[PDB]
This record gives sequence, C-alpha cells and structure tokens, in this order.
Amino acid sequence: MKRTFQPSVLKRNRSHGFRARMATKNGRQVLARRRAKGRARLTVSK
Amino acid sequence: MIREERLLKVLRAPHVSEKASTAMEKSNTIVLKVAKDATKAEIKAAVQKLFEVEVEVVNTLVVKGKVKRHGQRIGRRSDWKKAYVTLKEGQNL
Amino acid sequence: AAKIRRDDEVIVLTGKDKGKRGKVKNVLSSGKVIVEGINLVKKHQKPVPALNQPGGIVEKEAAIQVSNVAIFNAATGKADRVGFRFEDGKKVRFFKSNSETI
Amino acid sequence: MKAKELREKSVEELNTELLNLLREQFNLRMQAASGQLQQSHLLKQVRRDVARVKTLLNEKAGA
Amino acid sequence: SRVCQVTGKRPVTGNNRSHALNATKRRFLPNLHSHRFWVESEKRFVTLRVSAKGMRVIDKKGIDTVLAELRARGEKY
RNA sequence: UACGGUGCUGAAGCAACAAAUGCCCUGCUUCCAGGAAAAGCCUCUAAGCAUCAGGUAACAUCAAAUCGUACCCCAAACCG
RNA sequence: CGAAGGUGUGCUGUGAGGCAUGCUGGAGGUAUCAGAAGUGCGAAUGCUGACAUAAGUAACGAUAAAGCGGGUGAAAAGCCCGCUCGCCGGAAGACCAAGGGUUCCUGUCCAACGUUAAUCGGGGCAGGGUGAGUCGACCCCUAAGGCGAGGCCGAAAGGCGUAGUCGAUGGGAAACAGGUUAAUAUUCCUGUACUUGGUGUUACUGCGAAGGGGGGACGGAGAAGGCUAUGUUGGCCGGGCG
RNA sequence: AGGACCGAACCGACUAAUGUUGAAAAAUUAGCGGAUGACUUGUGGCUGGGGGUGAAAGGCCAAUCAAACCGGGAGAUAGCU
RNA sequence: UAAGGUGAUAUGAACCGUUAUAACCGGCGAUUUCCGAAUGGGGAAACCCAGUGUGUUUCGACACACUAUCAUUAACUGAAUCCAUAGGUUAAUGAGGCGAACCGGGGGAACUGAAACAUCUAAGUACCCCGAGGAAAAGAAAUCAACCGAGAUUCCCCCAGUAGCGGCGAGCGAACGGGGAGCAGCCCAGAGCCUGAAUCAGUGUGUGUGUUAGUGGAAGCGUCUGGAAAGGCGCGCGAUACAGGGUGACAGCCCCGUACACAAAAAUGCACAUGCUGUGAGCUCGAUGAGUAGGGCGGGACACGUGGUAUCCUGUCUGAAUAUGGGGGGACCAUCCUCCAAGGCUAAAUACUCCUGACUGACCGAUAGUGAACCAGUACCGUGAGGGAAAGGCGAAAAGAAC
Repeated sequence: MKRTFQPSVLKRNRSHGFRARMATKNGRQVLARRRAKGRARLTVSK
Repeated sequence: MIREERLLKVLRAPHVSEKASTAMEKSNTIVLKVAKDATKAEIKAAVQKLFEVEVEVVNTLVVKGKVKRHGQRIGRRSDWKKAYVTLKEGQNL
Repeated sequence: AAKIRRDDEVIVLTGKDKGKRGKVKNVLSSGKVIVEGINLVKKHQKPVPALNQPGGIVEKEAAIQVSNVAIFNAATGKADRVGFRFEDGKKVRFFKSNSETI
Repeated sequence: MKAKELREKSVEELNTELLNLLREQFNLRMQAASGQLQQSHLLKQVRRDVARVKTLLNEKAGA
Repeated sequence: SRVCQVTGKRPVTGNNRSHALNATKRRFLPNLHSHRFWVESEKRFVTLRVSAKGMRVIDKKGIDTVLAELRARGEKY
C-alpha cells in the first residue's frame, strides 16, 4: 500500500532545509532552538 | 602558468593496485592519488614538471570514503581523487 | 621541580622491597618511577609472529610510586628528604639533615 | 634554525621556501607512500620548517 | 502604517464595553487623511499623511516649522 | 593448456516475402473544447565606429573546466 | 586478630525489634543523649529492570518442485561443479529515473544477523573498484510559482508587488561500431567521426543593441500511403548421416 | 463521430471465501466496474487549523480529524475512581 | 619553568632533548579553507557562476584586491520644465547577526476560581514583538502634609489584610505616617561682562594595586600483625603549616600541597597624579516650555469595577490664563496652605547569571543527582517542529593468564 513517506531530496530540502529555515523569522527561531538544545544536525541537509 | 608552490601540493601518492599495474604495463597510464581540489590542468602540469615526462591526457575520478567502524563507533573515511595520467610514447616513470 | 629524578639512586620505603636500594631507570608522568632490580613482576607474553619471538615468562620491573622511594643519602647511609635551595642562580636539590647539596 | 632564516633577504627565503617544498617535502611524500622512508620524522620537521619560512616571510614582507 | 506624520498618532487599543460590561478588544484609529500642503518658501506641494489635528497644528505652527520638525526627527516627507 | 581457459586462424556473410503501437509525421484530413513562454538561431537597423574596430570565408593552432558515473532499481538494496 | 553488606544458627522483648555468633565479604562502622527527615509499600489496569506461565506449544511468510553424482569441509537437503526435472518469459528477462548509499568485486571468518544447518550471504574484517569536449548535471532560456531594490500597505513582527532575480517536469552544440576488467565504460583501447569557442595568418568586407521582424511555437481524433526495426522462408557456407 | 460498444495495460473496488496473536495496522484468490475521457499518471508548485479543500461523506489535511501535529499556559480542573 | 617529551582511546615505529631555540605554562603577534548576518550574483548551507582593476622576463593561463543593502554626510551629474527638485554615480562613516537571565516599551489569552455563569477572577500572568545597558527604569515637586512641617528617584521592614474597591460575591487592596539602605545635583529655552576659572569626555606619561605564567615552603624512626602500613605498641620532632588530596589498610613529619614570604619581559582592569585637545566657570539683567492645561464623547491606568469619584494617559471634537497668573489639597464652592506642568541630563542603594575562580553543604550517590558520571541531546523515533534513551566500579600494580 502506498505509505505516507514518498521521499524526494529536492522537496526535503526546499521544504525543511537550511536555506528555507533561514528564509524567515520563525525558521531562524527553529535553528536557534536546535542550536540551543545543542544538536548534532540542525536541519536536514545531507 | 601554474605557480610551482601550487603545483607541488597536487600530486600525493602513486596508486598501487592491479588496475594501476595493468594500466602502466599495458596502456602507458600511471595512476596516482591527487589533491582533492586538483584540476586536470594542474595534474598534467605537475607531472610534466615534477616527473619530467610528457603527458598526453589526464582522466580524474573521485573516490568516496568507506564507512568503517571501530568496535561500535562508525566513521566514514575520506574522499580522495585518483588521476589516470596517460603519458606519450616516450616515458619511463 | 621534581625531587626524585632520572639517574638518581634511591631506597624504597614501602612494600615488598622495603629497604632495597637501586638506581632509577626512568620516571613516568603518572608520578611513578621504574627503579632497577626492585619491583620485579613476572610477565608472560605471547610469541607474536612478527619480529623476534621471545615467549616465556619475562621478569620485568614495574613502576612503583614516587612517594614510595626516597633518595639514598650515602653520607649517613639512610633515606633522606630533599629540598631546593638557590646557589648562584641554580635551583639545586639538597639533602635535608646535614643540608648537603646533591 | 630560527635566527638563521631571520637573517636572510626575501629572495633567499623564497629560495629555501621553494627548496623546502621541492626537494624535501614532495620527495618525502612520494618516498613515504611508496613503501620506502624508514625515517618518518623527516615529514614532520620539514613541514614545521616550511611553517617557519612562511612565518618569517610574512614578518619580513611589510608588517 | 496608520501613523500621523506630524503628531505621531499610532492606533491604540481599548475595549468595546457593553451594557452588560462585556469587555472586547478594539482599536482606536487616528483620523488619518492624506493632504497636500502648499509650502511657499519652497514653492511646492508636500503631501503628508496627517491626522485631522495635524492640520490644526500645521494651521497654528505653520507648515515650515512642522517640516523642520519632521526633517529634525528623520521623518522623510 | 596454472583445465579456469589462453593465443593463432577463420568459410558464407545473399535474396524474396511479411511487417509495427517506431520513422516520414511538429505532416494530412477533420473537429470544437480553439490548443505554453523565453533564449539559442536567422535577419533589420538606432546611438556610435567608419582607411581602426568588427563581420564573412579558408587554413593552422589551442581549449572544452567542474561534479555524477560502482551496485539494487516492480526490489532481500527504495516506501511498508 | 577483620567494618558495612550477604547468608545461617542461638538467645531475648508485649510488639515494631534487639543482642551474640559460624560461613561469604573485603573497608569501613558508630555507642549514649540530642537534632532534621526524600523516615517504613502488597495492592494504585502504579514506573523501571529481571525472570516465569501457557510451552519445547503455534509458527518457520505464496502449493514455481525437486532428484542424483562429484568437490570443499570438522560437519552438506540448502555452498560450488555436472546431468536431469519444474517455474516466469508484456516477466519472476534487460536498461534506467526517483530513492538508497558501497549493498559492487576479490580474499578471508562463522560469534551475532539469516525464522533451520551453513563451508554460504546484501553478515564480520581487509584490499580493490566508479576514467567523458559528445551521456547526465552544472550552463544559456523560461512555465506554474517563489523571492523581491525602490514602492504601496500594515500596532511591531510583517503582507503585496514593479524593475529584476531564481525556478524544469519544458526549449538550447556535438560519437558511433568493435574489443577489454573479477569488478567501469557511447568514459579505457582500436578504427572512423563530429561540435562549439579563443588566438594567429590570408582574401573580401559596412559592423553595431537590456530595440523591430521572422523563427523557436507546440490541441483532440481519424485515415491511409511510403518505410524501417524485426521476423519467416529460400540460396550460400560449415558441420552431421545419426 | 461518440462523457459510443466488447476487452488487456492502466484506474478502481461490487460479491464471496480465506486472513482476522494476518504474508498485510485493509490484503490474497476467484469472479467484478470504467477503460478517448467529467480519464489516468510522473515531476514541480499553491491553499493551514475554526483555517484549507470538499461531484458533500463531517470526507480528507502524513496509519491522527464534529476542529491536525508539536511545544507552552500546565502540576488546568476533577464535589469522581 | 624544565629533565624529560612527540594530546586520548593506544601500544608501537621514527625521533627530539638533558643547563637550555626538547616539551609544558603565560603575554603579544602571524596563519586562520569553506558555510553561516554572509555582504559580488545565485543557491537545494558548507556549492554554482562572475565583473572590475593591478601584476605575472613560457604574461595562449595564473595570483591578489575590490564589487551586498540601508541610514547619514559630501562631491559630480540630472528629468517631465526655464531655474530647480525627484533621480543617478562615486567616496567617507555607521549599522546588520548571535546570546541565559535581569530591564523598558508595543500587543495580549484561556483553562481556573466564583462550588453554574456573563460583571469579576485568573492577569496585564503565559506568549508574541521592538529596543537598550552592565544594569535598565525612575528622578530633582505644577509632590505630600496640614495651619506644624517635610524636601528628587530607587530598594527593604512596618503601616495593614487596615481605609477602601467588590454580581459589596469570589476576591482585589492602598496611601499618610514611621524606621532603615543610599544620598548629588544640574543644564537649554540668552544677551552683555568675561574667557579658558571648577567640570567631565577623549587621549599620552608616571605611580600604586589587581588579573593573566610562577618560586621557596617545617618536621620520624624502631618493633608486631599483615600481601602491602599510614594500623597496634615504644620513643621523638614541626606547627602563623593538624584545609585538603594521593600514597599497597586509617600519615602533621612519604608525595603534592596548606600557613607564611616573595615574583612579571609583555598585555591589561581599577585608583591617584600629570601633559594636550574639546568642553565650559562666575557676575548683572532678561526670559522662564499653546493646540498646552482644562472641557465634551469613547476607552484605559490608578487598591478605587462610573459610583457622590478626585488624579493621571489619550482615539475623537474643541480650547485658555500665561507670576497683578496657574496646578493640587479625593464630587463641588469659598478661605487658607503648598507647588510651577506643557524641555532635558543625572551616580549610589536595586534586579539577574549564559561565563570564570575560590570555598561551603544535617544536598544526591548510578531506578538518585542534570535528560546526560560512560565520545548524550548521542543511539533511536518522527516529513517536520519536535521527542529522546539505556549504559559506572578486576586488581595495590596488567603482573590482564608463557606453556
């Protein structure tokens, strides 16, 4: 059956990637919480 | 021209294997590990000027590093670059 | 600086070798020393198929603590504590109890 | 060798620069990775010696 | 934004109260109009977004003094 | 012939018929529901440059960098 | 000359408890009298770990199907080789994109992984392996759409949007046959090619744009005609006469 | 010609049986409907929570939907167990 | 500082050093790839693609530097239009982003409580956003008080759960006045006399002290048990040092230290002194903050829910007097008292701990204490925001088991 995760790298990055978190106020606050929690990978880039 | 300070840092090791060996003893090509940011003009110039031979053409691939592990600790090795340096008819090394 | 140091002759104060004199072979940055003929352990090691294969039970010296030795006076013939004085801008060690520079 | 490099001219540290890289450094990378070169400490001392020549060369040139 | 360029009147907040006193949030807005003011010393029309008492204070202080205040506080006209 | 193969040599190499959903075909006929854009490409000149620069043609010579390239891919390698 | 702790025994108090001591343990314990409490668990479909129970029970994942000989091995229904048998064959073959990321190939090991055994493996360990002017990306151009100098707007954050700038799933230059590696190949080698730019020489010469025109430039259905891939048969050639 | 007819790919899901600690958190097998169209599909894009989208079922919005998920107010409150 | 070193798992190999250019520690420098505000354009972060200028004795290719936007200032240009403005180009200076809490401001819930609920509460809390500093804010009476007086702001203890506000329910809750911490006042609206007169600010220098490496640092032996002694027994010594940690069991005297006494080539923080620059003292006279105070309507803040409601703030409409004047004194009037708004600056007491050092605990001791004693915000889960583990201890010494 066709499950929910149908992967695509270009949609992974355009959607949840770094240049797209940095592109706005609230994604920069996301990166700030991931750095502050101290996190090995911030976004999902590769 | 390429400066000689750049041109010394490019070639890194001769690559020893059996594909390399049959490339030397069968098709004049010496195979050698180069700098990761080394272009084909740099490798050609560096073999022209550091082994004093005449290079016909260079073919460069980039080899991806293998994820090994020690114990239960993984790690990728490291990517390197391998240059197939096709020499002319007059060569030794 | 360091009181017990490299080419120096010491006596052993505590354990298994109490009262045995000997010369310091080397001195390890753990705060230990290897002194010759003193703390002999009977290692037995495998004959590795590389370069030469001794096998057997090799009797080595082990590292004893620096605080378990004190340097041998030989003018009194007993153990003696060490101080540091300045002589002609040289920080020298000296024996306590007769105050002699080593 | 730190005052010894300090007392030459810019041209002469460029000469011993290119000879540290040329003669020493490259031939020991090629010699090291081809099974030869028992003496591995030479790699270290050559590398640090190129660091000295580039340091004195930056200090001599201008500021 | 709805700021008078002369008096600096933002919209403020408040309550609709009702006869049962039910508090609701509202905004009081300034009476902002975009009026075109002749300046004689420059011989030009400078158009401003004034309140309807920014026009009172322009009628009293004069347009030149007001423009000197806007140029003074970095308000660009 | 380390029987795994490795080299050497090597004849004929045509015709008839059938034939696509591929090609001519971005065609042709027709139908309303009336069927992307912009560059490369070809041309026209304006400002300018005009015995220079540029254009065209032939010849020679140099360059064409960088990254991907394994392997699975209707699946024991992807999503489950 | 042996603490706490652990595990027995004996004595003792109305009880919660106390005391002595054998063995294990191997370095801490604490009277008395006061002081403070994370101060006492059998229950909360309590939380965490361990271990039972059913129980050596159901199951071992398409009813495409195996049989034998030989090899390796400590051991072979399963691995390798051979001969037979069966299954798919518009797929259960072959080539990719997406996605994965070394699973590829070779040697070596059988602990765990493999619903069994395993000498085998997509498992462990080590080494090797991915070669481009022509394939694809990058690149030039754009669609939907994004972002957006100024700008218009908005308590602030910010919304929208012009110029622009990005954005393929579309438009734009060029390579084919044969051979080769254990593992790459339109990339390596052999042969034969083609494309676009730079520079130089020579001959002729009006060239020149974020500007004008053409072109690119593009629907559904249907119908034949001409072909080819491909196949079948004959001829030819080599082999067989069972 | 045709929201034309029969019928594979392709899309679907009418019946039955199995399965129901499954081979599978919705399938398999045997039949079944559409199959040039209001079709189907790939790649990208856009719409967002009292909001979207809806040939409308309160359906769908990441195995979640009469108001998603995450985090916080927050140890809500619980005359009840 | 130094006789030993080349960081750890983690041994090796190859070496460096031993009286000073091994190594280690500190000050100041040098280098500091790529991404990231990312800033030359773009982008799917760690990649793609440039332009301009300078230079390159093989300049058919390389190397270096600059090129973001915005604000301010200046220069040169420059439309519709003549002058001119808009605009354009270049240069100089500044900004941009991150960060735990504290602080000010712009917005701002609901669950809950009221034994229902709507006013009210929760609560100007949570949260979102802007801005700033080492603190911020406030602040030098148009303030109280009360016919006596006090004398800016901030913080603490009372006042006082008081007066009051309150579906007069639930609840909310002052001030006056008192005691303390700390204490500091000034400038512009404006001319003349007069000048550098105190004042601070920016810098140099000198002194003092502190930080960033360090140095010296007392005093014990015998015997018994024991694997081992620091323990038992016996006899000594130190102490401005018996804080603590290690050492083969429990060490003042074995080791590192502690008390104590010293140390800086260099870079710095603070405090005096001093040089220069800027800045202005002080005197006389004058002025003494207008769409403002107040008002009407709507709303908010004041403990005060519009009530008899003073006071403050203002979205809207208006609108004075201006020292023979005006504000307040809790509706309001008169008398009396007090103060001078419509301009601004100002230390200390105060709040907080991302971070560093030292010390302390009737705090925890591996199901506790951080989620995390261990390569933990990891493995793993989720498209994503996000969620989020388990896992310490051989021995004194690997002597970690030759054969």
